[PDB]
Amino acid sequence: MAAKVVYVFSTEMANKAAEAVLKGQVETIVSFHI
Amino acid sequence: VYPCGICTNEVNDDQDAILCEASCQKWFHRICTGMTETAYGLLTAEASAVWGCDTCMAD
Ligand SMILES: [Zn+2]
Ligand SMILES: [Zn+2]
Repeated sequence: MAAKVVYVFSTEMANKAAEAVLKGQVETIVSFHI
Repeated sequence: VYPCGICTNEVNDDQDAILCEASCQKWFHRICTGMTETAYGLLTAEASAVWGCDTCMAD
């Protein structure tokens, strides 16, 4: 009965998030902003 | 012997492979998914992330 939030990535979302860490724009791939 | 959810060939120990944890639970070649080496690296290193194949994400 411990519960946790896990973010599911599509391939597109993953490739995008990776490009964003490469270009220094975000910390990690789960660093979602608004 | 695991068929690649996309291309349907075997997924050997010497390849890049990823598991859909969205639902269908199939293994896929990283190449077949279109996922870059960098995305693979980062996603598997990331504690609170999982991957989902494209059919699984559509629904
Ligand atoms: Zn394949
Ligand atoms: Zn799936």
